[PDB]
Amino acid sequence: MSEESQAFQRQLTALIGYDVTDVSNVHDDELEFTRRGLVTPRMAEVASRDPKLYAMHPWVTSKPLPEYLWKKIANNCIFIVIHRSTTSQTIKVSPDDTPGAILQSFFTKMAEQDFVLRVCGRDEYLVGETPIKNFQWVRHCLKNGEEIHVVLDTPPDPALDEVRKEECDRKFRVKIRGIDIPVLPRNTDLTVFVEANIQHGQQVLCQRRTSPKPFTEEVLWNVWLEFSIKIKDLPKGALLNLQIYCLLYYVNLLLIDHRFLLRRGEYVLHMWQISGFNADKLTSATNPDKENSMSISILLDNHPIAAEMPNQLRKQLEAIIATDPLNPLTAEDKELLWHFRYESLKHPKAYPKLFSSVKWGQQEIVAKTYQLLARREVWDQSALDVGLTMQLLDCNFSDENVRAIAVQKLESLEDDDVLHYLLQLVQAVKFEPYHDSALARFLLKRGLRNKRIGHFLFWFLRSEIAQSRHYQQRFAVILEAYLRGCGTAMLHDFTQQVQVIEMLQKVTLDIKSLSAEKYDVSSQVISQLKQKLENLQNSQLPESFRVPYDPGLKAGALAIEKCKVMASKKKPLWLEFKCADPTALSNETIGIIFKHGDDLRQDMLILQILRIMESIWETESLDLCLLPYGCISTGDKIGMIEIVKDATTIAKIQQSTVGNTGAFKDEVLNHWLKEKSPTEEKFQAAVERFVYSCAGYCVATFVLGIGDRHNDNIMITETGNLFHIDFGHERVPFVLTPDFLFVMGTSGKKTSPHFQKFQDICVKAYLALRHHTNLLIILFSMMLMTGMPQLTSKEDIEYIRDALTVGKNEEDAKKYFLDQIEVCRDKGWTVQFNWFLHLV
Ligand SMILES: CN(C)c1nc2ccccc2n1-c1nc(N2CCOCC2)c2nc(CN3CCC(C(C)(C)O)CC3)n(C)c2n1
Repeated sequence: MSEESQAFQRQLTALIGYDVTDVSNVHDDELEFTRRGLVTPRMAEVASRDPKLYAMHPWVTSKPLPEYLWKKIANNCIFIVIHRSTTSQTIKVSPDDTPGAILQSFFTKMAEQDFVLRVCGRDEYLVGETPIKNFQWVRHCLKNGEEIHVVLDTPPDPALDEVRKEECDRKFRVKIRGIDIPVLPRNTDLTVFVEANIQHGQQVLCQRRTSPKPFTEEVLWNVWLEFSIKIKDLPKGALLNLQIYCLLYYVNLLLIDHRFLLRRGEYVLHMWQISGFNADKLTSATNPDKENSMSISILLDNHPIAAEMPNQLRKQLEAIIATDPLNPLTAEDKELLWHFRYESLKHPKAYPKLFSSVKWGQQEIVAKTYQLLARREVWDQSALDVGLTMQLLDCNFSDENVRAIAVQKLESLEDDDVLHYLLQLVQAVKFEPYHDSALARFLLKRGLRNKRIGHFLFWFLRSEIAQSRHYQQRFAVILEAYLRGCGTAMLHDFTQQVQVIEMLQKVTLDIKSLSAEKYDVSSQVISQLKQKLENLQNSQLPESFRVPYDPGLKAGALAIEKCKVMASKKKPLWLEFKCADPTALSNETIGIIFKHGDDLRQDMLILQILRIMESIWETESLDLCLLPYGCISTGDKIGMIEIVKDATTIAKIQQSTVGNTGAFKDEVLNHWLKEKSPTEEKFQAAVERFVYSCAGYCVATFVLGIGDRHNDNIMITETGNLFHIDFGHERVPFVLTPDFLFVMGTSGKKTSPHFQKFQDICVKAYLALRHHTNLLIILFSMMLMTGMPQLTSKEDIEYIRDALTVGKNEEDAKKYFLDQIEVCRDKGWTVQFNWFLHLV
């Protein structure tokens, strides 16, 4: 290859954080096959993208303006402040006017046609034929009561986005030779056997075990395990799952490879150890630590191509379909869906149940299933249902044709909605049997098609590549595919970002292992901090970089005087940058907190579900005033977090008035709000914001089953906006403490106008969510699988069914939630006080 060609690939590696030309852990060529296979989709999308629009990446939505944002326009007139040449002028614009038309009524109001409208201080643009009201930035301004400020400048040059050119009827059987681990303690004596499963979509087709034996550094069987199922009957994407029990180790092996070939030969598989069920148990990858890991040795020696329902049965069938996603299917249930297959096809909500009713261990039956998909008319014409689509992409479906129809239905998503679900789609890639998938190809295209999506795709993929041995190989290949298509402008941006984040990660760890647990910091700890940051500033760190959680904002130089270390346990950095954009309205800095560590992946998963819950309320015209702060995971137990300005912790508001207890005063919160309000009109508005945002997080947390939290984890702004934080960690349903209630004008057993408004808001919010029950359930279950440790599929998930009061009616549901509120009144400060004792 060329001298430049190798330096480029070395640049890719630095961005990816994994070398995809490095073949150290693989038993086949699938990863290299997939690199080639992604070239066409990549190239297809680069070719179809408009250079101008790709360069300006307008952030837009086809959804209608909510009632709460219509009420903020009372004259049918929106005001845009344009800035040019040190002179600024307000202008009256109609909500239906396009950017090109308002620019028209600009040059008119004077008494050359190549200027674009950019937001001041941000990398946002208003352009294309869209109504100004359909621009996100505009809607964001109307919601927070912000004036819309826009500067007139030159469109960014599409030249900068340029892309470099490309250069048997036999029963299946497996011999278990044995298992070898380099070392073991002595011991104590225990017993070990091997369990071989044939798995397709977590359904077990066949199972065979070995005879238990004494656990020693090498254990031999050399026995053939003959299964019932025939070689010809193996479905594509079926896993041979090998597990050792005493459950200690597991490893997976794809039985049919990426070329449709049956797997054959000797295999020495290095397995994964269980930590003293989860998407990591599905992985076809083998443990990269080849020296210290348990391994299993097996042998494979053994090609594909190439009447109306009666009424009472119809009701049982419909009852099946009505149930939630995670309700289990009996055998009779399954046989009903399968026999009545043609009826089931007329009910898009039955697709997940019907496809779990397929016997995938039988080739004739799989064959029928494909014929069934052949007439897709009803599925193709149906309204897009995201939660339904999401069910076909989870761990219960390994068939590429089933999964592909889900992806077909994704194709109709506007960028706005792809952002909403991006994180969850990226995680779903883990459930893909093969590295090259319709879903993987769909993430590629959407990312290549739009810079905002592309930006987040990059960080989502990079997070997993950095902390996951299970999926990093497959993600790294998809990221490389993305990077070769995004343009050199974006390659440059990413390169600037990565250099900064890694340097600051180095520092984050270097301070953390200069410090202990308060006690505590410490002038010395803060001196070493500034010292290290001084060495980076000069020299050398990048002049500027995009903020990974807010790609609109460009960060400038550190402000080293305001940087510091946080008094907490984990000793996170508090960093502040100047904004690099000189057209920015204010002088405010950009705060960022670097933390090691909790798991910031759990925070990302929750914040995303939180933004989903918001959009659900937006369709019903509800505004619960949530605050999903930017949070990105960088590496194992490490990442960045957006600093929310003028915000404090509820705990810190109690210890200002009181000290290092623990003795919680009811009036404190309300005094803090009043003290922090410049006028009384802003304090009333703040009490209003706190009623909605409190109602918002009570309902949201109760459903996600995270409702029981310490006051250190809750925050509030000076404008009254309450928000939960740190999601990577007697009882209570959620947190409504006497101090929250006091702000609502309630001391226990007393109702008030603000507290009645609260209950009313909670119920409306809660009942709106219940209409989305399937969606929330699938999202929730996916989060557990992809984001938490090994959990119980059966009991942990079940919480949210109770939380969402499945099967009940809006009357019982309204009662149920109201009771929960009462439970919080009766507990008062008791759970809170106990949390304080558990961290003392
Ligand atoms: C462990 N802590 C640091 C933490 N983990 C988090 C995980 C996810 C999200 C947030 C997490 N925080 C977190 N995130 C804070 N963010 C500031 C407001 O946006 C959001 C970020 C935060 N803030 C305080 C208290 N805080 C009081 C005011 C102080 C100052 C006067 C300089 O403004 C500065 C220090 N704690 C204890 C905080 N923990």
